[PDB]
Amino acid sequence: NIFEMLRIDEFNQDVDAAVRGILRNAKLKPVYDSLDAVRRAALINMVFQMGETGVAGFTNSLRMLQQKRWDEAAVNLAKSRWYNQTPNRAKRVITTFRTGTWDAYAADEVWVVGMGIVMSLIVLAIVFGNVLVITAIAKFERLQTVTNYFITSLACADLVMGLAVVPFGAAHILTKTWTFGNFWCEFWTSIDVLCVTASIETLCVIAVDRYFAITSPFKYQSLLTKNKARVIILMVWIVSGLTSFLPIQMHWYRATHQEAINCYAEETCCDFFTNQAYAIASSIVSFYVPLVIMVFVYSRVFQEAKRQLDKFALKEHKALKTLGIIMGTFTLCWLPFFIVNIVHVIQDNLIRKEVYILLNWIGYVNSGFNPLIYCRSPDFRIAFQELLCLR
Amino acid sequence: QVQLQESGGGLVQAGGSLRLSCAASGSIFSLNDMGWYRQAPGKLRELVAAITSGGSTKYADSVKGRFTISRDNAKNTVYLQMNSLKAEDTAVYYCNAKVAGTFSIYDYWGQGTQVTVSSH
Ligand SMILES: CC(C)CCC[C@@H](C)[C@H]1CC[C@H]2[C@@H]3CC=C4C[C@@H](O)CC[C@]4(C)[C@H]3CC[C@]12C
Ligand SMILES: CC(C)NC[C@H](O)COc1cccc2[nH]c3ccccc3c12
Repeated sequence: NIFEMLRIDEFNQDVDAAVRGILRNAKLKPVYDSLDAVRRAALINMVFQMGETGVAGFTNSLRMLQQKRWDEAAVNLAKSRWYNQTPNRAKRVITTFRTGTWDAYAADEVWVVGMGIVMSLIVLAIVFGNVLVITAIAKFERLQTVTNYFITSLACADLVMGLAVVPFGAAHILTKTWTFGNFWCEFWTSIDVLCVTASIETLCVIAVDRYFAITSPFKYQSLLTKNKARVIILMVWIVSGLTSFLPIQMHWYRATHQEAINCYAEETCCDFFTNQAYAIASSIVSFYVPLVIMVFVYSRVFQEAKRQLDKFALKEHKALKTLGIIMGTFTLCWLPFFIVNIVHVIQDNLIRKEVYILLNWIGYVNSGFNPLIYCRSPDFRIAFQELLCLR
Repeated sequence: QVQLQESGGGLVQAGGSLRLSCAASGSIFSLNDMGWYRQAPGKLRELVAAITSGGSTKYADSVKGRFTISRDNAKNTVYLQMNSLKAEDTAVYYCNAKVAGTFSIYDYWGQGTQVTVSSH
């Protein structure tokens, strides 16, 4: 049938016409009558792509296929303008001729399925992990601390990632294209920048909050009230939202080269082409600036914890270490991505696109690590056990 | 390293009045929720009055309208006005301090003052 074979590359009337064109041709009928049912469909794939006359141009290639010399015809089909025009399309056709199997199309199909299950588990781990953190604090009255309010704000940021960013960013790789329009493409990117910016800014608030707490008689009591804590959280999303949506919605990120304009007008293209000014400025504002002050402030918190230091003291000192892992994990998962943004813009085509996507997804997985780190604190660990295990 | 010290207890005739106070020292106090608990002879401890950080006061049905809880953040002391004392109010009153930490709220208690009501 080879209907799915052409469906995997980039309708019934064109297939029947190409089959009739091969039988009427006097240079394709002797070759078509000497190939197995698998290789016959690969021959029609070239006629439907190139043409009836273009396929007949390969006089040396069809002669090797007629002599059943697959290994010699594999190197002969790699020396043409068709093999250099589309390297991904030709390599699957040559492999189909050489092996006589669908291994070139099956391996590319199993990879989508196999990687699709993995990315679905990431979404499930992020959502289920963060919804557990939200529920544990919102239910138990003993976990109603100012830091947990910021943890709720941080878990909400990671929750939207696994509900609006990661799922739509996963279908963009599996389908190799974008099937949501340009309206949601500029919105999906806006949410992406927002949650990451709101995360590093929320962690920055925690570090400052823990410094005011450690300079207090209780050494661990936040000086903020319950109402003031919600005000800070509200102002964090307002500030981060202004440094995320406004640069995107007002089209301050757009590039100038023709490849970007053609991708902006294309509904099926959602590549985040940024200019040399926005890529550095936004990374500095939305990541680098809050990162430096977060490390600097929280390092002095650790310095005051060792300078002032019972059984209760170790429990709350480990809580500061728990927040130090949250800031450390968030750093060691987004820093390589934002380093590339500086590298990719300064020198074009120095970082591969696959590497850029990979490091971007390392930060996506970071949105599911925080609930597992909260299990270090027995206060969060028990609250999870009461909700899930004990029930 | 917080400290809770009650005061104002003692002996009082039935129907009289007493004013309990609890000095808190070791935290901010203005941000922590206070409360008063009492321990009757041969009975479990019972929450009778509790005031939040904002000022929301909660009382028990057995002491509703007769007791009145309040606090003074300038002196870091939570007060408990006890009016129309009955024989059932004869208990050891404890001062509770819910100081919030990093991830959880820690409950701290005072030594406890004893209030005895004689029905003579
Ligand atoms: C942006 C869309 C597509 C993602 C879904 C939005 C979700 C993640 C956000 C929107 C508003 C958020 C809620 C805002 C306020 C609170 C109050 C808090 O005491 C419990 C969490 C809760 C209830 C948040 C849960 C997560 C929430 C419902
Ligand atoms: C596929 C794309 C949409 N992935 C975006 C990243 O997850 C987050 O990117 C950022 C988050 C916060 C600030 C940012 N500044 C940038 C500058 C260039 C590229 C990304 C960012 C960026």
